[PDB]
Amino acid sequence: AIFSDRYKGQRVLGKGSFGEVILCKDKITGQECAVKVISKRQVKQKTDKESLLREVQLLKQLDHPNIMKLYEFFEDKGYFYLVGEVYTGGELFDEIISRKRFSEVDAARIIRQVLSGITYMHKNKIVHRDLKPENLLLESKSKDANIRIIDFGLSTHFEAKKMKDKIGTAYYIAPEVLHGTYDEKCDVWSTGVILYILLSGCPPFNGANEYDILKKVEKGKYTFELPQWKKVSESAKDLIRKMLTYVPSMRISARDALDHEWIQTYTKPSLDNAILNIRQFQGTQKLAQAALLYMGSKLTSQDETKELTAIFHKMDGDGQLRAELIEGYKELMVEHEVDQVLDAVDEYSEFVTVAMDRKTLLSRERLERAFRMFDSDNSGKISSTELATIFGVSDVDSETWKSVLSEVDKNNDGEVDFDEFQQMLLKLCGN
Ligand SMILES: Nc1nc(-c2ccc(F)c(Cl)c2)c(-c2ccc3ncccc3n2)s1
Repeated sequence: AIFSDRYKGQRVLGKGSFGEVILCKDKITGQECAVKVISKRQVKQKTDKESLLREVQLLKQLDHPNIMKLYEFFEDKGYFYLVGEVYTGGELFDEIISRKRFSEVDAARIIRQVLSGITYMHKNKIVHRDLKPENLLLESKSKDANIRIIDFGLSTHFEAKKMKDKIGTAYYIAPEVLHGTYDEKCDVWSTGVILYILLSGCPPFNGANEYDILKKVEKGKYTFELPQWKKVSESAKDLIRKMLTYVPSMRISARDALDHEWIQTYTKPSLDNAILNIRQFQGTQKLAQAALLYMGSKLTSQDETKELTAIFHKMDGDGQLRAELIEGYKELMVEHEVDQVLDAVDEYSEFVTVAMDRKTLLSRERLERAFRMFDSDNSGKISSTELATIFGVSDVDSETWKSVLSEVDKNNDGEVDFDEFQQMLLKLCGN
């Protein structure tokens, strides 16, 4: 069975763990599907091919309202295709940051759905291991919408260190996953971390960079000693303690977390400080991601323009080429789709300059949206202290970004506007 013989790509949906996610359409029935394309050369398999096929077959037969539905699985010489259901409500935290009010009832309603999904998958001997906010999608971008857990079962078969992929993962990993011996209790720990963030807006294990967060997770010590925890019930704190128990055999099960008094009481007072902190948290994570994407896209577009100029030169020394511009794009890469991308751009040098400038403007606009969102007081600038947090999350060395900051503007007074921030990212990816 061949994937392209059944589905056609419509548009990109986002970046997933182990691969890119494309919105596809069945060529006969018109059914829309989310397809994750895992490149075999950039991921690698940690199990035998027979074990993967067995897990996929089991996953296709499972059904729970809080677990993503997997429909199909294809494989060719260079890729794996995971075909499943489209959830259009966005990421859970992106919905929570838009709310004006959030309470323990809102938090418990969320955590009951995650724990229901997890309890079901653990009965079927499936472990997630990489449970995190990004893997919690909503069916609708609204309150009380159903939460679907994505990627439950892939970690056991695919190998995860590309920085843009690792960002936002160290907060949630169970300490025993770091040391190598782990079972289904690691999913309770990650849910405990998510619950701690929902009620305080701050991760229980934090640090200036990836390794500093992992050190805190490995020691496993945390506290409820922040002013915002004074406005939270002891029952919520008691559940978090059972969920963040260090020794996995002593940690509460997902089933026993659903039967905890906190879940049963609060799923039958606004946490204003928690909403303020979670916005700052999401903004920081999203600006670090956007910054790494921008740098990655600048190297990709620099490499592609060098490869594209060689293909278009060899095909000519007149210096001019409609039909040959189409053939050259397909050499680097639907004939109707390719024709339309070149018609939008409309001498091959001027065409290459217009097609590149169009990609550069769109790359600048995605980064700018994330910068604007991070700048919640609309000051137009981000401080040196905020740059340290952003570059810490994105794993850019301190002496390196401070040197680059000095080279962009010698008279920065510990702040950068958007244009200066963008200039610094260009210097950090060899431009
Ligand atoms: N890390 C991620 N993996 C996936 C994914 C997609 C297809 C699959 F078969 C599997 Cl196993 C996972 C994501 C996904 C899913 C639905 C979506 N629906 C609308 C928008 C984005 C979506 N992204 S995010």
